[PDB]
Amino acid sequence: MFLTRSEYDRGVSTFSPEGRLFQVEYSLEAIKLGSTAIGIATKEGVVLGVEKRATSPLLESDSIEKIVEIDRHIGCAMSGLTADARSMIEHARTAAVTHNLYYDEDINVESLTQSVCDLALRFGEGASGEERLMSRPFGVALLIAGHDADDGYQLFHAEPSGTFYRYNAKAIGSGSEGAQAELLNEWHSSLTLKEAELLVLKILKQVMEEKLDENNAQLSCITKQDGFKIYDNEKTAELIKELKEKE
Amino acid sequence: SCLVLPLVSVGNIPQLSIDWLLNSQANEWEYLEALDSKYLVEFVGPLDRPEDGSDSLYKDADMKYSSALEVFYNKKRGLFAIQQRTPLVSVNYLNNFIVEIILPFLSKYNISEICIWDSLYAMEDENGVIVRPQEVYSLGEFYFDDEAELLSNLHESMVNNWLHFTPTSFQDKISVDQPIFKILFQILNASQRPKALRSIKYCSCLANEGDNSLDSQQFLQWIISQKVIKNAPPIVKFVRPISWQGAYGMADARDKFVDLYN
Amino acid sequence: MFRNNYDGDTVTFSPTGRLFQVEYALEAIKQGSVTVGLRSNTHAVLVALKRNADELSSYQKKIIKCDEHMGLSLAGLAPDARVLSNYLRQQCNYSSLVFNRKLAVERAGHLLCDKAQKNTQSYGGRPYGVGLLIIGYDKSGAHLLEFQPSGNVTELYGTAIGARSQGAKTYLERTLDTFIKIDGNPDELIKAGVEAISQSLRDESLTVDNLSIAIVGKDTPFTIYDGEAVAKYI
Amino acid sequence: SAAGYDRHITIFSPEGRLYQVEYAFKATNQTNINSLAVRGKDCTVVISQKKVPDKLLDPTTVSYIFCISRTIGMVVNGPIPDARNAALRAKAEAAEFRYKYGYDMPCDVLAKRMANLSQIYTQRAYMRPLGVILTFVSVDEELGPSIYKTDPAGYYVGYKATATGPKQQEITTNLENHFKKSKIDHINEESWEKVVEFAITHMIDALGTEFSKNDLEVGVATKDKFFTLSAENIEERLVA
Amino acid sequence: MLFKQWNDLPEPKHLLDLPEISKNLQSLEVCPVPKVEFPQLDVPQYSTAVITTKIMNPLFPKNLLQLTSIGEIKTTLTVKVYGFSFPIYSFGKTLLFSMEENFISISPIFGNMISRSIISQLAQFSPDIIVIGTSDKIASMKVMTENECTLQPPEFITGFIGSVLTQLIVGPSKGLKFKCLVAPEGPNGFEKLSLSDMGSLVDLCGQWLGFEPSRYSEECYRLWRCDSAAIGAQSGLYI
Amino acid sequence: MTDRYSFSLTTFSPSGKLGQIDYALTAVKQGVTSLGIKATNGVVIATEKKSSPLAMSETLSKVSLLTPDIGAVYSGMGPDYRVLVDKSRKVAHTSYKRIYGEYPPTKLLVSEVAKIMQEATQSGGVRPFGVSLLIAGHDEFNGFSLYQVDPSGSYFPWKATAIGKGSVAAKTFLEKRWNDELELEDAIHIALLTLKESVEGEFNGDTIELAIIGDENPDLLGYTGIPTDKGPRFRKLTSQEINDRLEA
Amino acid sequence: TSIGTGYDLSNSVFSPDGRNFQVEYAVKAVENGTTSIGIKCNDGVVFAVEKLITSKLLVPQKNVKIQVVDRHIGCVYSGLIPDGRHLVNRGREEAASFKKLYKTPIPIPAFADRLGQYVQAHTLYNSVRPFGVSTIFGGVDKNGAHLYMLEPSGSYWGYKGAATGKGRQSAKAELEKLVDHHPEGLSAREAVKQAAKIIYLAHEKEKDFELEISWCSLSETNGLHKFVKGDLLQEAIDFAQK
Amino acid sequence: MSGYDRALSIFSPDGHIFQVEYALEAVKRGTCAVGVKGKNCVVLGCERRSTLKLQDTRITPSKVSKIDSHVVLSFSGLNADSRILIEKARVEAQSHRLTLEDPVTVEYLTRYVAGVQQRYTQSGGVRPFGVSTLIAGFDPRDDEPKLYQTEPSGIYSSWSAQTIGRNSKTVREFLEKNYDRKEPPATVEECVKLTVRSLLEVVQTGAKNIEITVVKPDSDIVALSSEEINQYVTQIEQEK
Repeated sequence: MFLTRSEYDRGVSTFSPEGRLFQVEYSLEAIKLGSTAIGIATKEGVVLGVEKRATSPLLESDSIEKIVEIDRHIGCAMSGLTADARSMIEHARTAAVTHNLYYDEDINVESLTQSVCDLALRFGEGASGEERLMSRPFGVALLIAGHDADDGYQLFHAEPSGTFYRYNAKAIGSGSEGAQAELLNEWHSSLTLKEAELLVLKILKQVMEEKLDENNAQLSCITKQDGFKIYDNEKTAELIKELKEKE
Repeated sequence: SCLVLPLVSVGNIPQLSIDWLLNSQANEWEYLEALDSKYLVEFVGPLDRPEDGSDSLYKDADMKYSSALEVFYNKKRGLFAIQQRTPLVSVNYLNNFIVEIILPFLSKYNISEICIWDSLYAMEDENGVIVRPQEVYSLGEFYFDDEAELLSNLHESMVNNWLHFTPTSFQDKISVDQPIFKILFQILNASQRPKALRSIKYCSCLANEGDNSLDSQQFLQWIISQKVIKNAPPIVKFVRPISWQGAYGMADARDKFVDLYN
Repeated sequence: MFRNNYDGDTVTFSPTGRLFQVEYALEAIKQGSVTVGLRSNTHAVLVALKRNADELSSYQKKIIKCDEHMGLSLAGLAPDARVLSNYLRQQCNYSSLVFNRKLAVERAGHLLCDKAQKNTQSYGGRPYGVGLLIIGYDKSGAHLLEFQPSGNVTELYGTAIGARSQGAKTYLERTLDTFIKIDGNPDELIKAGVEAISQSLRDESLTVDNLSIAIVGKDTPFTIYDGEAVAKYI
Repeated sequence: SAAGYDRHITIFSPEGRLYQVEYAFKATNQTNINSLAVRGKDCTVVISQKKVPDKLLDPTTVSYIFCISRTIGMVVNGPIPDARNAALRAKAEAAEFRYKYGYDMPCDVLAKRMANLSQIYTQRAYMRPLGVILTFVSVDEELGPSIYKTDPAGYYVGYKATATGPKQQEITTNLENHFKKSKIDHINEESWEKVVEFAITHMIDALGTEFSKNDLEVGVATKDKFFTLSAENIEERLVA
Repeated sequence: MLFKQWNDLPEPKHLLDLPEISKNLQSLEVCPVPKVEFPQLDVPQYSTAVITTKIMNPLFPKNLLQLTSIGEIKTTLTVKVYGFSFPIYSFGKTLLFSMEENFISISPIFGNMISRSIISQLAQFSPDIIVIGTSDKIASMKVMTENECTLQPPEFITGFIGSVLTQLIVGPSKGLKFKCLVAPEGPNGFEKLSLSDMGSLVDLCGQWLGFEPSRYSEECYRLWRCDSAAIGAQSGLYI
Repeated sequence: MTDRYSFSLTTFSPSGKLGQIDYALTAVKQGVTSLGIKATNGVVIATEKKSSPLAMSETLSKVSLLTPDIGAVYSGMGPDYRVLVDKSRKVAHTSYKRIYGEYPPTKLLVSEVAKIMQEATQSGGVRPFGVSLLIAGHDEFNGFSLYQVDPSGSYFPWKATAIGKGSVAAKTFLEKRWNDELELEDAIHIALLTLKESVEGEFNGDTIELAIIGDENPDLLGYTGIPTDKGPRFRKLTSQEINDRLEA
Repeated sequence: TSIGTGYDLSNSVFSPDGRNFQVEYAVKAVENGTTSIGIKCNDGVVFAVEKLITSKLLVPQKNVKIQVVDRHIGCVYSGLIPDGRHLVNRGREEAASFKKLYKTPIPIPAFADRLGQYVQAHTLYNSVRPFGVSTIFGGVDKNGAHLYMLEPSGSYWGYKGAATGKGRQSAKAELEKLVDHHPEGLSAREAVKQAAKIIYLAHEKEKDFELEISWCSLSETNGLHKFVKGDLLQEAIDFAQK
Repeated sequence: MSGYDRALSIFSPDGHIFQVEYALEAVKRGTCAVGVKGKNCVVLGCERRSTLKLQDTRITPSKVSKIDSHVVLSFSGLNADSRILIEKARVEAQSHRLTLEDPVTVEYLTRYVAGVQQRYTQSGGVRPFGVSTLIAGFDPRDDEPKLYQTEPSGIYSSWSAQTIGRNSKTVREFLEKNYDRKEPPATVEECVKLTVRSLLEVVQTGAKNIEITVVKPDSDIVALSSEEINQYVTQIEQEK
């Protein structure tokens, strides 16, 4: 009966006595160190929204890219380490383009998400039995918003553990707790695209330390007709003014 | 009257040795007091018992919990023993722990001898204090009455020669980085050190990390055989406490995994 | 305390002769939800309780089809379940392509055991941490197997794995003579499985969102029921 | 104690020693068995003590003497798994020498080859030395009767006669005394049976104990073949 | 892998990699001890006090209990400066002392001093005391009192909960009644719990605090799965 | 991919010393003494064949011919020396004989051996060699030469030197007994005298190993008919010759 | 000391006394396994295993604790189940390769040597661990009946009677008594009865177990490995009880 | 620390990789570098350690290196690693020009350098580059100035004005107080003056320890001489 140090949480291939892998937990903590991203799925499209957190005013605000296009019908928002996200985005774009080349059709949103999760599995044995490729798990989480003919509009949450979930509304990053608590109460199946955008802006304003404006926040949407588009500053400013007038 | 103080060192060998000492001679030992655990990592747990079925050292009926730092007393031999569950929160507070805890206890109980148990890891011997690697144990003795010249003085680095080690010990000098050097400096430089304290003995071993139960038993056997403590009687039975049955987890967890062992 | 010095990896024995990393991998199974499998002389059934992250999320898929005549359910680590399911699909595909054969269930169990044993004796990797229940129908009839990631496989009439599976297992063992003779009546066997998995519920009720069923049989290909398809079984 | 990374791998200690090599040397005496090798005029004799205290063992399967090639025999001091490993390696080496150079491998060359492999083990961090001592005997077509010995350190050397084991000092002293009396480096006998009897008597005198037919193993190398005697042959040799 | 690195030998585990108070390790002086200021709150107005850590935040829903902040316990350390703030909450006639632990940046000495101050202040009126915590040495959920210990050797409790129990049991103001609830990995401030243990905690906390099981269970269940500290990778790693 | 590399077994200490090289030097200092003396018309290399009494001295030789004009001796660990000698004999042919049709000069072969020894210190798989080598030779354009090579791979030329357990006293004796007009026979006598103070037990031709680099030996060529074919210059003295020189 | 501190945290390391403690710990793991025995009769081998009674849900005919490496080789093991399965698979592969190459069933000593070399190869590097199983195997070849026991160190020997597992001491005592009382030899059926008796004695604390007996005899099974049928198994159980 | 800082592949319990932070600490010890882009140019300024009396100055390498006729690069941190990075960047620029007939853009080269730095953090047997880089230029057939910053972890960002290295916090604060994005310096002279004044906040000696390089569209790269920098310093001091 003595207190001694335990070192089961250092190796990614080491089990805890209860069967946990604590390096994955610490990667999730690294994700929580990132900025906030929110996705809301409706029947008229899916809305993504991120907070632009700038350490210095000299940083170009139009340079932070937390929202990227994987394909015309698939967009993504990232939270965590940027280089890991860059690698994952490259892989996802390659998968979509190659599927189009070989099958002459758009890839399903769930199929792309599964491919990304299979890539994330590479810190261990691969999904098809490939050898280990990474020394550590990724430290970034993804929100993948897409539209396909088979399943309509979809929103997926992808984690470094290699598991993805389908969500009606999701939040990741530093303010993910309060944002998700608000999403649990403010989401319903009959939301319109405009209402979803306003709700995303409101929840971002709630969990942001700085005052919400067009410079420190970014919005994007995906619809069946227009595809994936990131709103310019003027449209977001108009939406913020409308939300302020409503509240 | 001698007080046995273990140090949190490599392998937890001194602490385990204490578990060997109290449990093997449980008839002569009783729980005495709980010292202040201000500078330790605080500890709460049940009352340990010997495996052989002897009565618990905690004679108080209503007592139900044990603390980090506890002092046991042997009336027949008049020996105090310190049992410590957790290390110090930081090394910087070591100077406090000897001064604000150990020295007041020595003054209060008029203890005339302090024996400190310690272990050393050979791979960390940066100052080369190990001169005879073929020897496992080291013993050092210090007397205030004999060393009257050195006690009264004004006060050449990375080493200390105050202790007197036997020629068969593995070391002749101690390193300044070792905790024992700081403990000795605090004891000798103390203004309110008890006048009854006359002998400081230091028993150290060399070992490695792992299951050090047998190593601790052999260390205790060597300490007893050398008669470092005058009133310490030889141990023949060597009973373990029941807590050691949970060293590898649950006692009967091997039969749980029927898919692995058959 | 002494266990803490000998649980670093899978190539280290304890002084008492224990391999702790494999034990931890086995313990990882109870972190998953309960799944039940049973069979008769003509059909084999899997029943799974699915879990969701929250009310806004979907439920995890616990039943995966390997081939028209064989499937499995999982309990434990998701990546290991994904890897093993893909491996079994590859082996069935190889059998069909090269020999025009339907892969036997016993052969699949042997292959899984061989693959799992390797990770428990070499340095660099970790043991798998998911338990599997495999059902199938082949030339020897209906088969149910339990796979433990230490590299063990057992053949049973019925079993349950996952958290709180002991109640379902006890119910299955008590009523073995009942479902052992439900031949030609798939509905009765599925109902028995549903009752068995209900025996393991704690402050929860089966819904059309958290219940998953799978059946294979003599003339019935491996079929998975989710949603309204299980509504009549609740 | 090695007291450092030398507790696992073969690197230099501050004193300039390799502790893993010395520990393999210590492991060579685990079986508590002594072996003796002597040279005749045209034969070489090896005798190994056999200890089978367990009644459940089959004695016929207990042996530390191996046939490496047609003319080369080997005796091993140490644990039997490493002994069998070394035996298979030596067989492969002898066959490969014959294939590559067109004539049978000499005993000393094989000993040098095994010593070079042991040197690899002593120098490489991720390879451990084998805890065995090897003694190759033959009747070489150029050098006559030959005994060579190799150790875990990679050291090999030839001997007029040799002894290996916990009681090797007494046997070596007795051999030295006999050779000083005879003033020759070999045994002056014409039949290998007489050499076998002399070696048995020397072992009995050195160890101070009597041996039966089941307590010893005997191997004899002539210019034609190396062969191991059976229980009946040893029993016949004892009667003299 | 063909091999394991030759220099990859484990270090001795008898020492805990706790943060250092002063950058000078060879000094022979006396290290300063942090001081705790308890704000002055009407202690007799409250009949019950619950002491726990931030990992048990989902057990106390804000809306249902109407949590209100009273004041802040101050902690200061000066070494030749570290400052910490300890919020105090109140719901109904119950006080709540929830401490945040961080083995990376916060030394246990702050927790020891805070526990001593809290116990000394609360001993002036002898109210009901409830302690909620976790331990990585126990195999199942434990309920303990001042006159009963369900722990079996070698199980034990350490950390802030250990400090609080030590002050309650062998402190100068000992003998006070308390109910302690301990749940069965991870370092201080980064611990994880299983779903079954979380549900058991919810049920026992509701029983001890006197609330309707249904609404309290729903609120706590919702709070646990909203990316709480102890629910890190449960959903995404196990099925 | 943690198995694609192994960390260095030889690293710098804070004082600026490579510990493994120093420990290999310590192992060299614990070995049997070996010396070399350079004269005007030859070089002498000597060592003590310290050994079991039942071991045949002629089977194991610490002096090795590298080329017909270059020989070597060592102090330290025997197996490392044997491996290095095999490698040096092979390298003399791979790099020089099959390219220029000639055997290499002494300095270049010494450089090759030194490079091989140096590569053992920039490694994560092997520890450095534990031997020190004395290499004596003759070549057409440089005359007679004697070199010492250390475990670190450093090498230096010497007029006379000694390595091993009794290196300091032997060096003192050689310093007090060396001149630039010495002859080969005088060098042999001085080598015997120096080895006399180092050997503790029997000091005869069965416990001493001597080799010389002197004049060509037509009798050791093995064939006759080509006047321009020079015989070997390396020659190992027999036990009888050593006994005769000791008696005189 | 049974615990070598500082020399037991990596495979293929020598202690100052020349011991390999990881192999010894694998032996400790073996010693906690189920009791298994083997008896060599006049012209064959008999294997006996004690089994714990499991749930009724297990299929009775698909749970066999005695493995058949080849038509003439029987095998049992004590220790880790996956290690035993791996070793049995390797043995089957070796036997098949030998039979394909040389058109004859592999002799028992050659099979034993191949298994021993394979096991010994796992005590050479730190990237693997020794097998945690001890294996008792045997059979009949042109030279007669052979029984061998193989240990985690790779050491194997031929035996007149072998035992492994928790109840190894009592089983070994009974085997020694059986050898002493039958200097002339023993027959296959008498060996089956004695194996049943020895398993029953070694089991005796949860008095609930089953017994599996297999045999290979030239006179009885024509030099083939076969499980003991209902009548002979019942007779052996009755003899063991009485 | 606390045992989580001995490898690149270890996450801290709070989700940090400490070796990356330590590489940033190594970067912090290098000389300060500043990048400021105006309306039609980019200016890179560098602090130079005072040259020793006996040190040759004609062939000493400059702190600003030309990756291509339109892209330049400055660095802060370990000087020796910067050479490897610069060589790789130049090779990549030529390779892209050969493969696609088009010269690289500034963002593409920044991404390539960041990719190399990221790759050198993906193995336990390699050491990351302890260098932070500032990459400036103009895209081909374009007139929009581009300035990017790259870090040892492989992260890159785009800045209107940025500082790296020793005492970069003071220079960053000065730039934040004295730079307006909506009204950048409309001329080269204003941008150079702002850069020099920013560097003078931390440079001790003055003009002789300041290097200024100016990049304009259409592949116009100019390295200002010591006389021009001295004139700028004297004008700034007079206006002060």
